Amino acid sequence: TTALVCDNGSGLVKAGFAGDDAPRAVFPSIVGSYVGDEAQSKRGLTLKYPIEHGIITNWDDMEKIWHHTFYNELRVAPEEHPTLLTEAPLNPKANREKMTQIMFETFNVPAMYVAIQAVLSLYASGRTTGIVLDSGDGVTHNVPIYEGYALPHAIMRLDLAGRDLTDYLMKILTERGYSFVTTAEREIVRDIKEKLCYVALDFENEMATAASSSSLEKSYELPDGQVITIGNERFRCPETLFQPSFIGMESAGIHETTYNSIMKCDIDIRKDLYANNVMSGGTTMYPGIADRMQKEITALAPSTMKIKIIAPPERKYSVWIGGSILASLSTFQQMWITKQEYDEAGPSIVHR
Amino acid sequence: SLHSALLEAIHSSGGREKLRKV
Ligand SMILES: Nc1ncnc2c1ncn2[C@@H]1O[C@H](COP(=O)(O)OP(=O)(O)OP(=O)(O)O)[C@@H](O)[C@H]1O
Ligand SMILES: [Ca+2]
Ligand SMILES: [Ca+2]
Ligand SMILES: [Ca+2]
Repeated sequence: TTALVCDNGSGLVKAGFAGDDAPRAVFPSIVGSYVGDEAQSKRGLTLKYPIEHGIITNWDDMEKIWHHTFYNELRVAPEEHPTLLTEAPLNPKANREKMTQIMFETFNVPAMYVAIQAVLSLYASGRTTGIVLDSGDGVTHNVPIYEGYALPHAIMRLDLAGRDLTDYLMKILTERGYSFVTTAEREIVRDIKEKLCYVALDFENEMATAASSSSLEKSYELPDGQVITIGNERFRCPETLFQPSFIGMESAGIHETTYNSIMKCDIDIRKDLYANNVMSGGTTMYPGIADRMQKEITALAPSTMKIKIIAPPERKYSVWIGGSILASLSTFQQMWITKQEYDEAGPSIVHR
Repeated sequence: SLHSALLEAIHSSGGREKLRKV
């Protein structure tokens, strides 16, 4: 009896077996019906994302994603495997119940559990108190956590994440005459972003370096032989995280949302939050982002405050890894919701 | 308590290095 961990994101499903060090299955959270990699290759049906900004919004398509996960990706019988799922911070109660109902009634799992994504990322770093910045394809959150409890008044949601950065790179690539328009082309630009982009330690100074020579330029070649060369676009793209005005958003940037979130917590915990800033999710992978965040938070915090940013190399899968850890601890085993409990009490048991 | 045992296990889990290599 081996537990499964399924971490459902706006852009990517990460799934696998509890006890493994990484998800074996990672695929696009897309329904075209076709699911995942199948759907993109056969773009031609239309593509829908059943999770928007971290929240499940299309339950029929979400069910196809879970089915594809169990049967085609992991090749398991779900009725034999306790299953740990993940949810966004502030996921409405109704959504949690419906996830529980689908798992027990449609997939017949013997047991299940739903954990908050940011909390899992904190656990993966060995911590039970800290503040997580979780930034994926569709949403970014700041989640302060006290001994495993996400502090609900201090959680911040920011609708600025990887897909917005990809779209912004598509826009600014036109300055050099390049044209990427198609959804297929968006996938190309996504990969360019991932390969060439970085966070400047100081933006204004980096802009000056980029204007004064070509030393910051890098190139990416498409299969047809087109060479895409960019300079300041490399760091302007993720700068958006720190300056959302780049894409017409009024919001504060991620450094400030981190600070604001800490400031909505009791003063007596702020020290431990400042010293345990954990970075999670694919959009935190930009080289230089940890050092920039350290600098920005330092500029916002009390002058004597010890500031520490933890950015693990595995952080594209930290949520998933935290679930894998949690689900295989002997001390967690009594916390599964069992099919017997669901059978007697129904969906609302999940809030227990 | 229940939670202190889980919390302690999380602190001493050793992270991904103690999980199975895929
Ligand atoms: N090396 C990288 N550099 C920049 N961005 C990256 C890198 N690797 C992955 N990403 C981005 O991370 C995103 C996917 O991350 P992740 O799987 O954490 O998000 P998700 O869980 O699908 O979405 P969300 O948490 O917003 O619901 C994509 O936008 C992807 O382009
Ligand atoms: Ca996610
Ligand atoms: Ca206090
Ligand atoms: Ca090992």
